Amino acid sequence: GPSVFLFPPKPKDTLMISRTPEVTCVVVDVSHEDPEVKFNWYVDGVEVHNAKTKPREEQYNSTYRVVSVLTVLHQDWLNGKEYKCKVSNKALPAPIEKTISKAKGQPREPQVYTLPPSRDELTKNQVSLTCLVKGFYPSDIAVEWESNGQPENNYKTTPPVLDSDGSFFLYSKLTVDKSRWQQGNVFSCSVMHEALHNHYTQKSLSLS
Amino acid sequence: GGPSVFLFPPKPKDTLMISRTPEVTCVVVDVSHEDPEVKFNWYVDGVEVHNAKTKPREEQYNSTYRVVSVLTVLHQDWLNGKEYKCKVSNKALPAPIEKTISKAKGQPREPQVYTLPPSRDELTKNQVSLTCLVKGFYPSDIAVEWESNGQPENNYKTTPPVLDSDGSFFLYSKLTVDKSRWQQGNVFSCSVMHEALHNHYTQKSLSL
Amino acid sequence: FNMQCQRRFYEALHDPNLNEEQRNAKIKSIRDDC
Amino acid sequence: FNMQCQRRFYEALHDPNLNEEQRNAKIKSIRDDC
Ligand SMILES: *[C@@H]1O[C@H](CO[C@H]2O[C@@H](C)[C@@H](O)[C@@H](O)[C@@H]2O)[C@@H](O[C@@H]2O[C@H](CO)[C@@H](O[C@@H]3O[C@H](CO[C@H]4O[C@H](CO)[C@@H](O)[C@H](O)[C@@H]4O[C@@H]4O[C@H](CO)[C@@H](O)[C@H](O)[C@H]4NC(C)=O)[C@@H](O)[C@H](O[C@H]4O[C@H](CO)[C@@H](O)[C@H](O)[C@@H]4O[C@@H]4O[C@H](CO)[C@@H](O)[C@H](O)[C@H]4NC(C)=O)[C@@H]3O)[C@H](O)[C@H]2NC(C)=O)[C@H](O)[C@H]1NC(C)=O
Ligand SMILES: *[C@@H]1O[C@H](CO[C@H]2O[C@@H](C)[C@@H](O)[C@@H](O)[C@@H]2O)[C@@H](O[C@@H]2O[C@H](CO)[C@@H](O[C@@H]3O[C@H](CO[C@H]4O[C@H](CO)[C@@H](O)[C@H](O)[C@@H]4O[C@@H]4O[C@H](CO)[C@@H](O)[C@H](O)[C@H]4NC(C)=O)[C@@H](O)[C@H](O[C@H]4O[C@H](CO)[C@@H](O)[C@H](O)[C@@H]4O[C@H]4O[C@H](CO)[C@@H](O)[C@H](O)[C@H]4NC(C)=O)[C@@H]3O)[C@H](O)[C@H]2NC(C)=O)[C@H](O)[C@H]1NC(C)=O
Repeated sequence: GPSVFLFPPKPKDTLMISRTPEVTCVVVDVSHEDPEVKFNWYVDGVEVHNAKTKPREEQYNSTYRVVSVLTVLHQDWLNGKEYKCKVSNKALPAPIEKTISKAKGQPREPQVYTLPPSRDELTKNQVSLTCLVKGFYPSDIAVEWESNGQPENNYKTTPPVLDSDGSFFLYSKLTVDKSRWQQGNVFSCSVMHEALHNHYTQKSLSLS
Repeated sequence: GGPSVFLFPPKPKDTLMISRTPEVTCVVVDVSHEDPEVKFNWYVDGVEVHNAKTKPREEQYNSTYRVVSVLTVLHQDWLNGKEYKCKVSNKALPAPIEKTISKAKGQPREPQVYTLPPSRDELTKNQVSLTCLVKGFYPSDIAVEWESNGQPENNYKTTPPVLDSDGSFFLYSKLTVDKSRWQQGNVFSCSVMHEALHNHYTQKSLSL
Repeated sequence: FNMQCQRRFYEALHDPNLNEEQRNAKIKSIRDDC
Repeated sequence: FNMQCQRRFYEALHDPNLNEEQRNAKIKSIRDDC
């Protein structure tokens, strides 16, 4: 019958007390003639009823989609609490159950290293500014770039990759105009992680 | 229920080297323990071919079956966009299952290869990272390797290709080395294999 | 973001003197006036 | 690997003077002899 997918909070939300982290439960393949869907939430077994369920949406493919959203406590996710979503639909022999938590393991502090363009790339109109972030655990992280107190949005970051020592690493690439670089402008790569003091760190990069 | 099929493309390094043997693999799983008779049919751009090599089904640990058939292909055929279709017939199927695959369509683009040395802040470590940024290539099929003194270096981890903002892909390969090997002037090379490269190959050296 | 909010939150989150109920209560306080 | 083979294979592969069957043949030979 219908299928269920449970999603974890955005890394940035669990780290900033200003933000609101949530776990999302999505139900797909709900029948028109068996459309009644019910969600049940539990945090480490204890059921909670603060979840907010969104109005189904008839999918362009002639099926359905229902979503419930359970707002969660930063510390709870960060401390390993398990979230289970239970979906009951008449088209199921028995209700479907999905659970999720933060990866298990001792957190490892990420090390941030900024690297200037390759000489060979200076022959171009645009150059790549690199931020390598390695040795962090778990894989949940957020990387951004700024400059002159303002954000730089012309960057792409790779997904985290499992290193040989059980930690993860990734690279973020900020592309800028050679002139903006050669003009000594300063760029910073900031990182947000659980194992970072105050969940934050920065590393600057400029010419010399 | 019923058996399912997955069709796999050849390895980038295989379709690029005439020394290697590229191949498309058709894997069938969840093959019924009672009706395990599975029959493959292969077509290249519509026309059937009979040189595939089918392996003897393997009893899974999850009490189901697994049947694999392997079709060797011509490097040119794959690179030239030929289409490969595996057709699977099993009693437990109303009709046979068909799956097709071929190279990604689109204007090839030459990858720019740039080597980056360890960041100053890392030299405080016992091990440093040698980075190789490979950008602007298309399609995303590519293979990166490291070497030193005419010998392969294997303590490296490459990130999957990421879609750049201009339509091309980029990735980073990270080779970890003992600082002494580095600081001792040893020469390391990042070698890349892509179809848009002359001779499907290029290298870029890195040293102190 | 209030760097004051992030510091207090972080401290409360790691304060060994607070048990779960205590931490939760302190963090809620930080959150509410953040 | 042998860089000589790679060079001939790549060359055959992109030689405009060769037609599908001609290219295949040449590459097969490059393949069979190395
Ligand atoms: C009718 O139409 C529906 C609408 O589909 C639309 O999507 C597009 C792509 C196209 O299909 C169009 O038709 C429509 O526009 C269909 O719904 C889809 O149904 C499929 C299943 O058939 C669902 O597939 C799963 O997808 C998730 C990823 O979902 C996220 O990312 C999507 C894009 O990346 C995005 O569209 C989704 O919204 C969702 O986004 C996330 O949303 C949350 C909150 O909403 C946010 O917090 C996130 O930030 C956001 N992320 C992103 C990115 O935006 C994928 O993860 C699932 O993979 C698992 O399950 C597969 C089997 O289903 C399995 O093959 C995979 O290997 C994988 O398995 C998991 O592996 C891990 C290990 O890593 C194990 O630990 C787990 O145990 C294991 N999980 C399980 C369950 O076993 C999966 O592919 C799809 O999400 C859904 N789309 C929408 C929208 O709801 C519907 O199928 C169709 N029906 C029919 C009959 O045609
Ligand atoms: C009974 O046991 C069987 C064996 O189980 C094995 O797996 C272990 C985890 C254990 O369970 C153990 O028992 C045993 O080792 C199960 O078989 C499995 O069945 C599932 C499907 O039910 C198959 O999933 C597909 O996986 C594909 C990727 O497979 C490769 O990678 C995995 C590891 O990541 C590896 O294990 C596989 O063998 C395979 O490895 C590749 O093999 C190649 C050939 O040798 C080789 O060249 C490669 O190098 C090698 N690669 C790697 C990385 O190792 C996915 O591609 C499939 O995903 C597609 O489909 C799902 C839905 O099925 C979609 O959700 C998903 O999006 C995805 O693609 C869709 O979207 C893309 C766009 O991105 C589009 O192109 C696609 O067209 C589209 N696909 C579809 C179908 O729409 C699958 O997840 C799994 O391969 C198979 N495992 C094996 C070993 O055969 C049985 O399931 C189980 N039965 C029951 C009832 O439990």
